[PDB]
Amino acid sequence: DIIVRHYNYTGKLTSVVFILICCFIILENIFVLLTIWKTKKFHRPMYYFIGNLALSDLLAGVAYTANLLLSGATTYKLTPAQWFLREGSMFVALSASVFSLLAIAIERYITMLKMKLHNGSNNFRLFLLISACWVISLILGGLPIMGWNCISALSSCSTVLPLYHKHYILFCTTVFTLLLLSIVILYCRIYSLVRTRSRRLTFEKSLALLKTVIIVLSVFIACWAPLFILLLLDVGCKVKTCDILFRAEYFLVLAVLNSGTNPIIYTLTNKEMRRAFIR
Amino acid sequence: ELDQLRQEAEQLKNQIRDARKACADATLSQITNNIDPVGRIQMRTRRTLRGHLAKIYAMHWGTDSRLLVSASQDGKLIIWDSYTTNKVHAIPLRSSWVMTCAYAPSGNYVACGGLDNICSIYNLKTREGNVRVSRELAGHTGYLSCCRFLDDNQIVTSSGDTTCALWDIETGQQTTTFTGHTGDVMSLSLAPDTRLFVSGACDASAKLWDVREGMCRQTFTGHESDINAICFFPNGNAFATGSDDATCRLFDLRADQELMTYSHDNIICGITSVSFSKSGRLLLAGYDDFNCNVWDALKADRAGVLAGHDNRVSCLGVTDDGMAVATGSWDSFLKIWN
Amino acid sequence: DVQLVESGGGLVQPGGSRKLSCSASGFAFSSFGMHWVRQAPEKGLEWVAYISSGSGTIYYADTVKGRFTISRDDPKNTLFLQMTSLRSEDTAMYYCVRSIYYYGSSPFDFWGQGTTLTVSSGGSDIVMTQATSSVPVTPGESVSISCRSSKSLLHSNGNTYLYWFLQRPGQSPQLLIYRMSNLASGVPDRFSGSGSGTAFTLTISRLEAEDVGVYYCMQHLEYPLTFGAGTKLELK
Amino acid sequence: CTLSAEDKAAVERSKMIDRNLREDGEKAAREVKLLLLGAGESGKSTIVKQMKIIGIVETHFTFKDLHFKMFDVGGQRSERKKWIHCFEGVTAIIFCVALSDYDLVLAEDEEMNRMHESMKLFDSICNNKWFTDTSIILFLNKKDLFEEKIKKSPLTICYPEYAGSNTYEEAAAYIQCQFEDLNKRKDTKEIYTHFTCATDTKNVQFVFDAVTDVIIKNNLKDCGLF
Amino acid sequence: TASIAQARKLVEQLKMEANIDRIKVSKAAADLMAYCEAHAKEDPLLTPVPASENPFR
Ligand SMILES: CC(C)Cc1ccc(-c2nc(-c3ccc(CN4CC(C(=O)O)C4)c(F)c3)no2)cc1
Repeated sequence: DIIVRHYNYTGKLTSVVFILICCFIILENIFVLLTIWKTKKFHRPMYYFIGNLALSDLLAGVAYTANLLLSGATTYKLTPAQWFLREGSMFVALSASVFSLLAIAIERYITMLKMKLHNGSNNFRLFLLISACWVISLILGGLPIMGWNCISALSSCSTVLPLYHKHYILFCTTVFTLLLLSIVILYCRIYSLVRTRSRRLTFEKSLALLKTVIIVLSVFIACWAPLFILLLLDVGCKVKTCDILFRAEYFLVLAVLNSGTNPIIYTLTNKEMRRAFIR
Repeated sequence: ELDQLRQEAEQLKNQIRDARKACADATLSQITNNIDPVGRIQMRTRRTLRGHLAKIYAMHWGTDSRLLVSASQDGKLIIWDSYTTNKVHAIPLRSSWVMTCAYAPSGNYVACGGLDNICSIYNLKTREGNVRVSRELAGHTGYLSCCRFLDDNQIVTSSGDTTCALWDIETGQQTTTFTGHTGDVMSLSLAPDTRLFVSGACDASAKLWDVREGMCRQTFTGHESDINAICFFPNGNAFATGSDDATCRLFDLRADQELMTYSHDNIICGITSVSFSKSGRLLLAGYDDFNCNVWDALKADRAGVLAGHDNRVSCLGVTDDGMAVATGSWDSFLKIWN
Repeated sequence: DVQLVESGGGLVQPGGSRKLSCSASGFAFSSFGMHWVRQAPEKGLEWVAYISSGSGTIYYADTVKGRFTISRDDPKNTLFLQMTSLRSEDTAMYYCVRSIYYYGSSPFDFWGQGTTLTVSSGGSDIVMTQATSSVPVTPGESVSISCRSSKSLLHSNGNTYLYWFLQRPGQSPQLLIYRMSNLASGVPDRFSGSGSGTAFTLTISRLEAEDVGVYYCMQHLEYPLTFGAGTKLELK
Repeated sequence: CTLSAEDKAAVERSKMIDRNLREDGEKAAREVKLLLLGAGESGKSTIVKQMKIIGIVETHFTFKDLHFKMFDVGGQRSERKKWIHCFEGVTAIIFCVALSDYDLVLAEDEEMNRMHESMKLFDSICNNKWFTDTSIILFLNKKDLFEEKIKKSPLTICYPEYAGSNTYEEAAAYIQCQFEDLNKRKDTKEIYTHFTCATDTKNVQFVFDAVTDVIIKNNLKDCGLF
Repeated sequence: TASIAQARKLVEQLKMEANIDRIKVSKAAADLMAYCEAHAKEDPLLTPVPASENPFR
C-alpha cells in the first residue's frame, strides 16, 4: 500500500492516438535499421552510431508504449517493484536516446576536428562511446530501485512521480541539463569550425550546415522543453498545490514525438539516406 | 594498289571463313549432349587473406601449390602461405600502379608490372635475406597487362602497345617481339609445353604465337568487345577467352574456330579473369557483378557461384593440383575456395 | 659478403661479468633471429640463447637462465650477450648464428667465427644422441653418419625438424641439411639426409678431402635446443 | 598451441609484417591523391613546374603540413578505359586547359579544333562512371597568351554562337561557363576553376584550399551533415 | 609506300594462316571431351575431396 499512500498524499486520485503514434515511430525506426542493414557502404562507424540512435529511440517507442498502456487505473494493481520497473524503463530509454544524441554529437565533433582523408573504422572509440551511453542509461534508470527513492520519506517527495525522490529528480534534471549543454556546445563548435575553415579559403556548406544544426537543435529543445520545465517545477511545488503537475502526460508525448522525428531529421538531411531509402 | 591489296585481303578472309565453315560438321553442344551433367558445384571459403589495403589487381599461385603472390595498388607485393595465411614476404613496389604479377615456376623469382611500363623481377632467394629487384625490363610503350615466366631466364609480357615481348632476363633485352594485334593486349596464357601462347587484345580477337619462331600462327575472332582474360586448356589444344560483352568463348587451335559460348541472360557485366580446373571440365570466370561463376566447359551450363566478395573480382587462380581456387577482388581481400 | 664477428672474450675470474658483441655485416640483420651457441674446448656444441627479430621473444637455456641476457641493437646491427655470475663451466668458444623463419627458409644458415671465454679457476627435453664417436674413412668411399632422438622430431605439419652441421678443424660449423631433407645453399649434392621418426642418418657419397670434421645432430622441434654428441671424421 | 618453434617464429614474422603494412598504410592514408589530366601541350608541364617550385610520372610535394601526390599519367598511349579505373578514389582531378588552343585547329592530327577536343576529353572524364564523386580542379592555363589572342582573333572561331564582345573578361567567362556546362553530375561533384598563367605563384595555394574544401565536403558526407 | 608494305604484310600473314591443316569440329570436340573424361578422377573441384585430405580443412 506504498503506492496508494503516496498517491493519496500527493493528490493523484487519448491513449489510443498516442500508442498508434508510437507504433508509427517504431515503423520509422525499423525502416532506418533495415536501410542500415541492407546497404553495405553504410557499415562504417558514423552510420553505426545512427543505427544505435535508431535502436535507442525504438526501445523508447516500445517502453513508452508499455508505460502508456500499464498506467492509468491499472497502476494500482502494480506492486511497488513493478511500478519502479515501469518508471525505470522510461527513464533508461529516454536517457539512452539522449546519450545516443550525445555520442553522435561527440563523434561528429571529433570528425570535424580531425581533417583526415579517410577516417576509417575506429571501433575502439565507437565501442567505448556506445558502452558508456548504454551503461550510464541503465545506471541512472536503476538508482530509484537501489534505494534512492521516496519510500518512508513523504515530505521530500516528487508529485509527478509520487515514489521518486525529489533529490533524485533534481539529479536527473541536472544530468539532462549537462547533456543538453554539451550537445548545444558540440554542434555550435562544429558549425563554428566549419564556418571558420570555409571563410579562410579563397575562390553553400555553411548555410546548409547552419540549417541542419538549427533544425536539429530547435526540434530537440522545443520538444524536450515542457518535460524539463515540469521536472523543474515539481520539486518547487508541494503536494496538493500545483495542479499542472497532474496533466504530465502531454510533455512525455512531446518527448516521444522528439524520439520519433529524430529518424526523420537524421534521414532527410543526409542525401545518401534518402537515396538508399527510396530504392 | 592499296585497294587491290585490301580486296585480296578480303578474299583471303572469305577463303578462311569458308574453310572454317566447311570443317564444322557438328557443334560442341551436340557431342557433349548425352554426357552426365557436372551437377551443382558448391565451394566454401576456407581461408581469407587480409593485409592488403588498396584494391587487388592480380595474383599467381606457383608450382608449389602452397605459396601465392598478390599485387595491389597500395604498392605492396605480398607472398602468402595459403595453408596458414602467413605473409612470407612483403615487397615494397617502386611503382604503386601494378596491374599484373607472376610467380616463377622454380619459385626463386617474382614478377610484377603495371602503368610504369616496366616489368620488375625480384629475387626471392637472396643471400642477404631480403628481397631485391633482380631485374627491370623496359622497352614497352604501354602499360603491362600480363606477364608469365617461361623459366628462370625467359619471360613473356603483354602490354597496351598492341605488342607482346619475349625477354631474356639475364641480358635484359627483348629476344622476340610479337606484333599483329590492332588493340591493347590485356592478357596472355602460356601452353603447358611452353611452345605456344595465346594473347587476347582489345581488337576482340585472340592470337596464337609461337615462342621460338616469333610469328602469329592463328587468329580467332568471335567476341564483340574487349578481351580481358585468356587461359589455355590443360591439354594445350584449346583456350578460353573472357570479354566485356558478358560472354566467354572456348576456341580450339586445331579446329581453328570457336567451339563454345558461355553466356546468360541476367549477366550483363564483363569478365575480368578466367581460369580452368585441373581436368579442364570447369571454367571459373570472375565477373564485374561482384561474383564469380563456375561454368561447365563441356555442357556450357552454369554449375555454381563464388559470391563472397564485396567488390569487383579482379583476379582468379587455380592451383596446379586443382585443390583450391583463389579469388582476389577490389575489396583488398583474397579468398581461397574449396 | 655475409659475415659475423665476435668480440669481448677474455680471462674472467669466477662470479665476474662479461659482455659479448656480435657485429653483423652483409645481410639484413633486423630481419634475422639470432642465436648464441657455446662449444666447450673438448665436448660438443650446446645452445645457449636466442632473440627473435624485433626482440619479440627471447629464450635461454636452463644452464644460463637468469645469469645471461641476450639483446639486439638493430640500428647499429649488433648482438649483445651480457653474462653475469660466471661459473668455471662456461669457459668455451661462443658463436653468434643467424636464423630466419618462414616457409622454406633455412635457419642457422651462417655461423660466426666465435670468441673465447676462459673463466680462470634436468630432463623434460629432447636428448639428441650420436652413438658413434668417430669412424675411420678412406676418401672416395661412401660413409653414413647416424643420429637418434629421444622424442620423434616429425610434427603434425609434415616437417621433420632436424638439422645437420659440419665443423671442420679450426672452422665454425657449417649447415649442410635443414629439416632432414633439404640441402643448404652452396653445399655439394654429395650429402643426403633421410630417416623418419626418431632415427636419422646422414649419407655422404664420394667423400673428398674437405669433408673431414665433426658432424653434429641438432633438433628444432621443442625449443630447448639440444645438439648431438658429434661424430668425428678422420682419414686413414 | 599446436604450432612448432619454427611455426611460432613464422607467425611472429607475419605479425611483424602486418604491423609494418599497417604503419605504411596509415602513412599513405594521410596523403592527398591528385590525378593530373589534359590534352597535348595543354600546360601540364608548367603545372608540374609550379608544384616543384612550391610511363607514369609521379610528383610529390608538401604544402601546409599536407603531402600531395600528383600522378601525371601523360604519355600513356593506350585506351583510357582500361586503366582509368585504377585512379578512382583520388582526392581530386587536376584538368589542364590551354586557352590559346581555342583557335588551333589540329587536334592529334584530325584537323578538328583543339579546344573542342579538350572539351570532349573533359566531358569524357567528368561524366566518367568511375569519377562520379571526384571533384575536378579545372586550370585555364596560358591566360597571358589568350589575353592577346582574343584581341585580334575572335572567339567565334571556336564558339559560333558566342554573341558577346571580344574582351578578356567576357570571353574567359564564356569559356569557363562552356567547360562547366559539360558537367552533368552537378549535385555530386564541384568544379574548381582557376585562371593560371606562365609566371603566377598562387597555383599551389589554390590546389591546397580546393583540396581543403574537398576534405571538408568528404567529412560532412561521412558525418551525414551533407 | 608504308600503307602498301603494311597491306603486303597483312596479305602474307593471312596466306600463312589460310594454309594450315584444320581438323573437323567433331574431332577437336571429341578430343576435349575425352581429355576431360580421362582426368575426371584427378580433379578435386569436380568431386569434393574429403576433409582429411585437403590441406585447407
Ligand atoms: C532525459 C531523461 C534523463 C529524463 C526523463 C524524465 C522523465 C521521464 C518520464 N516518465 C514519465 C511518466 C510520468 C507520469 C506517468 C503517469 N502515470 C502515472 C499515472 C497517473 O498519475 O495518472 C499515469 C507516466 F505514465 C509516465 N514522465 O516522465 C523520462 C525521462
